[PDB]
Amino acid sequence: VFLLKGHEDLRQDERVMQLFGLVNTLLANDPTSLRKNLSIQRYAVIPLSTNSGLIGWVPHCDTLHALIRDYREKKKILLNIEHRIMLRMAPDYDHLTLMQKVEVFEHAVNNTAGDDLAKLLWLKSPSSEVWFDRRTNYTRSLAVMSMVGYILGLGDRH
Amino acid sequence: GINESTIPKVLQYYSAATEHDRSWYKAWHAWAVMNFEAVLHYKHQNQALSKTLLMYTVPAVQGFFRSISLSRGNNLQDTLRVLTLWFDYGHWPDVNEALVEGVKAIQIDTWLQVIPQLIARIDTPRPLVGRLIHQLLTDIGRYHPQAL
Amino acid sequence: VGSDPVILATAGYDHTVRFWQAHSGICTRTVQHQDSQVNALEVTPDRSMIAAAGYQHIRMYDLNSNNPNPIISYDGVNKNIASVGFHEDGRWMYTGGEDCTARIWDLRSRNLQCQRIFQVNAPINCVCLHPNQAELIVGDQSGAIHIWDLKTDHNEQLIPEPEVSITSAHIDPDASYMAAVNSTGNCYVWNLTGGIGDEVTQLIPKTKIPAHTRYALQCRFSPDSTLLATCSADQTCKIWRTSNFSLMTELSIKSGNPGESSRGWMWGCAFSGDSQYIVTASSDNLARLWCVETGEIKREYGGHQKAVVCLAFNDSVLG
Amino acid sequence: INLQKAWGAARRVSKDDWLEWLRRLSLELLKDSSSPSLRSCWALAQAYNPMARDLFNAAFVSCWSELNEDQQDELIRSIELALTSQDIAEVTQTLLNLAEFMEHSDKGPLPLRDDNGIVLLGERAAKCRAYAKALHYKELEFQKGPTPAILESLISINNKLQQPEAAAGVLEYAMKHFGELEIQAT
Amino acid sequence: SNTAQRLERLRKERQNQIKCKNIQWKERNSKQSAQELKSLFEKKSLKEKPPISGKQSILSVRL
Amino acid sequence: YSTSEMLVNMGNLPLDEFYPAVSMVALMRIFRDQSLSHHHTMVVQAITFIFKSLGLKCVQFLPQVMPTFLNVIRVCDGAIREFLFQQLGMLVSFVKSHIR
Amino acid sequence: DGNYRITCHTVMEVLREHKDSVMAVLEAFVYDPLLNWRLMDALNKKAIQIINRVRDKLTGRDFSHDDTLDVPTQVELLIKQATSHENLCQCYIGWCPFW
Repeated sequence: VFLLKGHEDLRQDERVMQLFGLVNTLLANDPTSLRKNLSIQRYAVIPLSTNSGLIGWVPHCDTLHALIRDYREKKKILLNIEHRIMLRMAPDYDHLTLMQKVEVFEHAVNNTAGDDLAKLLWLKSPSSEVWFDRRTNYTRSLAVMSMVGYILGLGDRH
Repeated sequence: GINESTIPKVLQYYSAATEHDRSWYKAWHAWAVMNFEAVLHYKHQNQALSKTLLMYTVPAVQGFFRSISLSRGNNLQDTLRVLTLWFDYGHWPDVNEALVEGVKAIQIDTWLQVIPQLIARIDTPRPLVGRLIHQLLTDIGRYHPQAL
Repeated sequence: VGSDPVILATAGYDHTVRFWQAHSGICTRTVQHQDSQVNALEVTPDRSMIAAAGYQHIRMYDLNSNNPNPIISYDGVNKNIASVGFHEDGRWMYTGGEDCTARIWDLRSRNLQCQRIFQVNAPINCVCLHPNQAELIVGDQSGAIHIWDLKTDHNEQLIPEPEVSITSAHIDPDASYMAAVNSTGNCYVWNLTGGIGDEVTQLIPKTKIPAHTRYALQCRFSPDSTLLATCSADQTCKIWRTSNFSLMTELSIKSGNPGESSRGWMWGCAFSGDSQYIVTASSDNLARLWCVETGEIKREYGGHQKAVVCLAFNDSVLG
Repeated sequence: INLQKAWGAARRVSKDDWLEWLRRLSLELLKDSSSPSLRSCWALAQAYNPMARDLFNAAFVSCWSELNEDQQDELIRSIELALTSQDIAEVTQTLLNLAEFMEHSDKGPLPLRDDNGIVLLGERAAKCRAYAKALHYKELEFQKGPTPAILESLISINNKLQQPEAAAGVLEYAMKHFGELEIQAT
Repeated sequence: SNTAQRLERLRKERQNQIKCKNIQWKERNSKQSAQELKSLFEKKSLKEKPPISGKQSILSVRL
Repeated sequence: YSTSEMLVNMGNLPLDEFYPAVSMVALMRIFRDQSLSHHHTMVVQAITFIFKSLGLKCVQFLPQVMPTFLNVIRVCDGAIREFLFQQLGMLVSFVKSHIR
Repeated sequence: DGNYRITCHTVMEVLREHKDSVMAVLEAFVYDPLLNWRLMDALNKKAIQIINRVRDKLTGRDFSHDDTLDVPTQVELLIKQATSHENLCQCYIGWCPFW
């Protein structure tokens, strides 16, 4: 299964896949890094033209936005509770100064406890033994992409 | 730091190290990379001669080709630094003669990893360096037509 | 109508500005300020017109008559306006915007061209005027305090510590000190210029008062230059003294209940003519009138629906 | 209504009797579970005990919901008595898996002495060499209120779970987000 | 007709649209008056050296 | 993994049809092993009761029972084979058009 | 401060140990005439400063070019910048800073 893309330049994405291959080799021959099983997941990128390409489909994976959305709708929780609170306190949130946006942002995160992702993973674990193993992989896989992405200068990580 | 006098000094140490224990990856790689860093220091000096950069570019190409055969699996850096000199200083008569023998010396199954870099510069406007790329790609097609 | 010896106004996210009086907690007039938020407001020296600026426009409102509309408005800038001010004689208006420009506006209806533009590398938060109306102090988000002189075209750059943005800076009218606060609560005080004649614009580090562990929002002196009120994000305001910088009086609006969790910050303060009563505007949709001795509030105004982040309070010169 | 007789024995002392009590309880659940699907497996359960062990969780939830508050209350104190009576690993594992099954259910975890008895199962799974369950209960206790005893227990669990880096972060939490000069040298 | 209503509709709203004074910012200044800038915006009213005491008359009638 | 998922009801399936699902997987475990050959006589008599009791809601259980049920008849021998055909005859009388 | 921070320290040490390997691949990416057009918003003057910034980030001379920072201190500054409320509130609404 592939993903035929249109009106997108995939030549840049092909070059960063080669970069991640080098990083995997570097982490493979490191005695302190090989034991922790540190690696970066990659997918095949096959460009076909200057504005077309072919990206492989990675199975058993879902985006973070849809994962949280399913949890909140099941618990009868609005998807944008945090956004609604900010607009309620200050309708012209986008036009506020730097110091005023901190007051609105800090108030929103205090009235809502952020634990949707933490409970989401446990509810999808058949047993506690599997739950701990999955959580360990998540912690050290997000840290690798944070430092590697920082060097590459990745942005727009919505 | 790398100065006009420190660079000649460390070349004496690196050159003597290579001959004492050959077939050592960390010896040829260190000597080859220093020459590559030596021409860069002189390149920035004259922008702010042909025979002043050729004395460092020619040994650099030979050093990298030797280090490629000594890695055999983890030579991505070595095979990519060759292209940097090939695509920039590869139009000199003294550089092509070193490049033509190096390509035949090393195994053909080494340029597969650098295929995107080779395709990106098929249209080089220098005939002396352009035709060598086409012949190299043709050889890859004979052995591995499914990758190119 | 602004035909009173003492006037008071508040504004915020409610899109309306409420006029009050110190004699009683009643509200007199409500004006309209649409599709914007008021950052800071001040009244002209003639006491016949008030200035309210926010988000690329400086809307001016009438006081003598009853006009709910911004009779005079200004445009041209592309970002927010941090603060506004006027010359003592009411000649020119200086405004500092988020677009890293601290310019001067001319109020003369002629091609006099008394406007000057000053450029900085970081957005500015506070703009102050020297008591002699000959210098100018501009502070950006980089923590560098720039002292601008109107006579010349050179500005000294002074930075106590980098990486921390400053929020307010004020000079006492009596010209005895010069204080400023930053995003960590430290209130640096510099002894001001001693060359009152030639404006040698020299400064020395006088003292540092450790207070306001949370963010510091606004600092301001008193007309007698004997007090110093520094707002903060921890819902507390502390009044200092000019003798040895001891805590003269500490003010708080905290309810003591953990369920509130910083219900609202404390933004601004203002003193009276006699420096006896202070007026504070918190972000709890109301403003309070305090006293420097008894501590207990005097009155309370609750006509706003949203939070208020700016207040203007002035009276006659006599105090 | 007859399940209380299976729970209310009080004569189980020997290890074999505890094993015999578990199968007697499991068989009784399938006999009357208010479900034709589960009742049909009762005949096969007698001739094959292992097929009744994995059906213990399914049978328990069906009958527990039917019982009212007064009847289900007696079960809770019988489970508490059963958990704090023997140290047999096999019997505890069956009860521990029952607790996890109820947590995943939409009806919530079964009530216990205090806060669904997180403290009880936390120290009960430690002796059963199931540290994955023990760590989960300890984290629940930490979310209510941090104490020096909990922090010390978290270090011990991670060390025997082959997580030296996780245990190191526990100390750093107490160094800056706790009282000074209180970290024990041990 | 239809455009006749639209034409008079704009007239009604145009009456209330001329009650505000707008002052735009033109990119000009006294750049050439480098020497004349010493008095145009550099009055430097250095005065009020003598201080005056107060008798709490600001809030005397307020409360 | 799917069998372990059903034992914990990770899909939030309501208890109305959760009991037939957990009962079915338990029965098939003792049905795929030739060691428990003596228990095959009575397990089928219970499976055919589940399909009859449910009715039109037993269609989704066909992909589980059928691949194993057909394999058992091929490998089993003796008087059991004749008994299994009659039980299979009753199964196709419950699920009518989904045995394609 | 536990598994996440220790993993960050390990990764940065490897990258700083193999600076030449990761710099060579990036140089072939930036200096591609037909591939740097989207990053171009002298002709190659911007490409020079991009490589310099990456080199500084691999040597610790990123926050302050005057001094060199070790791995434990460099990671600590990155954590503070990423979780600060001043930087998060400025993010786009669709970026979901609160999440």
